[PDB]
Amino acid sequence: STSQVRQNYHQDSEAAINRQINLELYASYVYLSMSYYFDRDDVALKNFAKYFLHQSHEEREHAEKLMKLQNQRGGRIFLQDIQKPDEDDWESGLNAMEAALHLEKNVNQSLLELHKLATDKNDPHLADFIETHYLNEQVKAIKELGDHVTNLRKMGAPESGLAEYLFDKHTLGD
Amino acid sequence: STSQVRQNYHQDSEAAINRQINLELYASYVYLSMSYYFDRDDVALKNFAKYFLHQSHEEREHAEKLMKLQNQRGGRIFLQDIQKPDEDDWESGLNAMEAALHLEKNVNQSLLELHKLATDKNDPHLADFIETHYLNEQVKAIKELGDHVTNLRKMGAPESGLAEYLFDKHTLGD
Amino acid sequence: TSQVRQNYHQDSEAAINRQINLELYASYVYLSMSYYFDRDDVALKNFAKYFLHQSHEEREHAEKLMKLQNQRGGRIFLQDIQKPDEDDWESGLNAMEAALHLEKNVNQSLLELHKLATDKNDPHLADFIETHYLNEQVKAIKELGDHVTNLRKMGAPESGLAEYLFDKHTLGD
Amino acid sequence: STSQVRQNYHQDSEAAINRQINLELYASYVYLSMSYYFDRDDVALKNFAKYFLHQSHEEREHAEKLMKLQNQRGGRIFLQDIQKPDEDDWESGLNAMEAALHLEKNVNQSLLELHKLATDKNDPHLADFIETHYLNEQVKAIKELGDHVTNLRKMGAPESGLAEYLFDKHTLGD
Amino acid sequence: STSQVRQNYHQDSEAAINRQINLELYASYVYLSMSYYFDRDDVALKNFAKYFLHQSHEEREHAEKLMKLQNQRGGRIFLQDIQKPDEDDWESGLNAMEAALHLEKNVNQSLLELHKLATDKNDPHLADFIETHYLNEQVKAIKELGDHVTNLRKMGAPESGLAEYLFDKHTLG
Ligand SMILES: [Fe+3]
Ligand SMILES: [Fe+3]
Ligand SMILES: [Fe+3]
Ligand SMILES: [Fe+3]
Ligand SMILES: [Fe+3]
Ligand code: NA
Ligand code: NA
Ligand code: NA
Ligand code: NA
Repeated sequence: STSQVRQNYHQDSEAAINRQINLELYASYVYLSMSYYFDRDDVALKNFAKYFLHQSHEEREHAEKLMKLQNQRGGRIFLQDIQKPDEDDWESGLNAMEAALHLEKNVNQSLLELHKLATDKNDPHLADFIETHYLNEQVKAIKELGDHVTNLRKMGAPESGLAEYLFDKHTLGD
Repeated sequence: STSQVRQNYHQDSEAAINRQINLELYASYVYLSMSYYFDRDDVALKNFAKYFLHQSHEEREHAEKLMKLQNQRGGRIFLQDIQKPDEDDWESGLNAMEAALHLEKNVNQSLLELHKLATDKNDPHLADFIETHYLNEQVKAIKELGDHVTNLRKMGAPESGLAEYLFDKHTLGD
Repeated sequence: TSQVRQNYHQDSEAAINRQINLELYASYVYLSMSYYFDRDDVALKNFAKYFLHQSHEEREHAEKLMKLQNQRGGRIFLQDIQKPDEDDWESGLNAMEAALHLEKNVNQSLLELHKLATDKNDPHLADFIETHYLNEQVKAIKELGDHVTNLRKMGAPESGLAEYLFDKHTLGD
Repeated sequence: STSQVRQNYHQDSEAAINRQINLELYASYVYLSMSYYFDRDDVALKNFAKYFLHQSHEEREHAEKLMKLQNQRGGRIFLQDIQKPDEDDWESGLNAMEAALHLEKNVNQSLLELHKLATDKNDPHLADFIETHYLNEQVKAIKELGDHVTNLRKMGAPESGLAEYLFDKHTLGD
Repeated sequence: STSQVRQNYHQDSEAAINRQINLELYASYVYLSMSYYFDRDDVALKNFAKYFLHQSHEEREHAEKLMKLQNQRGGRIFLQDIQKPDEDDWESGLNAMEAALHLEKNVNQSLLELHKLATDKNDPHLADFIETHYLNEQVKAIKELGDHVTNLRKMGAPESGLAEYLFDKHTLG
């Protein structure tokens, strides 16, 4: 019993996709936790909460789109525990943005290794899938998060509660 | 005389594109044959017929797009005979779907060999051309045909004409 | 034998199958003409579109014959689609003259298909050929004739300016 | 100090991107110069002038998009002098089209070298950026310019002053 | 030689127009470089970048209009190298606005000298061309840029990182 659709689909890549699914679900969990941190009455930054809730839902499509690809190529989904975030309390708008930047770089590095695995096993379809749906999305998220961390720092965060409040209204509100 | 637009276009690639053109026209000929088999009064599954006529028309678009690529890069089109399909009677809805799956996996492997030729000849444009217009189209066609074969087999085909008739109306007649 | 067959001779069935192959050939010839004019060293965009259109219309002519075959209880048997005689079509004028020759040979095979149909007292098959092919062939042969007349009177194929202007004013709407 | 966004971005690619920005700006300068040559009262080909002014704006966009990519990846833009075109007088429509074809083929090989650099430094994002936004746009420009010299030559240019006039209105004026 | 349209167009004016074309292209290059400096992830002032990107596109059009003027009067365009900006790093929003103020005032001084060259050479058409399309455009640019440095300085830039951020949103936004 091997899948009728399987073709040029190496098993290391199949396993790498299964790990990537867990990573994207994890990322979505991190964002879910950040968003409702900023919903706390003693944090109370509504657009920070909306911004991170949006990222969390985005990561959930990233996970589902990878699950879709596995079935398309004949792989078999095997899910694992979605490890809890490293933090329940994110201290500040700035820290959350700095933490988010770190998370997206780790997902990016696992995606770049997935692409190297695909090219090494000469699977051009999986590589093009990775280029089209993830690599440029990661570069845009990292840059945007970089832009955000720069601005919060120059406004005087995190020491300046006035800085985070104004960033919340003028950049994250739209 | 070498073409005034030719650049970084190996002659092996040129021959390969011409080989792919014939394969795509062959594929479309195979589908045209399937389409009108199900138009026979003793088969009479009109949605199977419409399904395969569409795939036949899409394959010709694939062939024409390869001819467009050949001229774009400065190569020269050379057409060959379009051998007839290996069957005149396609057995059943299920069997036709299985043949289509087998035909599409062969076309995918011919495209995957074309991709290895382009990268070995350091032709990033031809590789990107194959990735965006053919590789994922083949992965989606192979998966869909696989879906169709699973459902037909689980419904009791080709044993029970009631299965193929119902599949013809509820899946292909949407 | 088919449950629907009545008055459909076995020669008619075989002739319909041969006509199907001829129409697919015709469609292949036009496909090859079309992308010749797409070459960067020919670059006649409307000559390419005109011949691509005829190739699609020939594609459909064959399918109507395949539908007719199933309709009358005959059985489709396909054959190889032999390659065109040429890979390079030389000129707009020459391609048009080649097309003129091709449509007249298909017309001659349709005229013989009609003579077989009347001889075998198959009035439906005769009407099928008259309604969908005979006048369509007479219209194509005349139009192709008009095109070779004009290209010659404009000075083709010697005058490269002739083929450019014809491509723009006649084939460009 | 290294950028907070930089990841998998070699210093060789960064330097190559800065040169490509200069090349794209150069090309736009060549086209800007061609455009106003045909605005001269003693040449007076309004659609040649409009056509080449369009290409100049296109190339200027090619440069701006490369600058966007540089900042996205954490590189730093370094601009250089924009050398003059090698001509002030472009002689004829045919000659301008021939010069343009040569210019676009030189940009294509410069972009193709960027692609091999990106793959050698295992930068799949940079490889995909070049494939989607530049390689096929260069292949399309080369083919169109080739079409333009074939027709202009076949009509009798540049000897035939009538040829360039008719080409100017029937091809470039549509 | 000499142009069939040329009339009352001195060669100093012709040569001065050629220099002005190069100056406008320079200005457009300077603005292009400022704009993408504020696109850096360690600056990230999205509206500062758009403000300067707009200025670069306008200067480009200013250059194109002068090239059009050159042809209208029968002069001949001769292009020159577009020297690179004097800085790669523009320090701050305030600093970039102060440089732009400086850049626009020197280009204004180049246009004012072109105007006296036109009046001295009794070219009423070229004088009116400059007054109509450039002189008041420069007077408005100088006034706007002065306004921006005043507000940025009065808000406390560049020390106040919060000032440039708020200016980026409420004045340039
Ligand atoms: Fe993600
Ligand atoms: Fe295909
Ligand atoms: Fe016909
Ligand atoms: Fe370009
Ligand atoms: Fe100006
Ligand atoms: Na790729
Ligand atoms: Na009749
Ligand atoms: Na009739
Ligand atoms: Na005409």
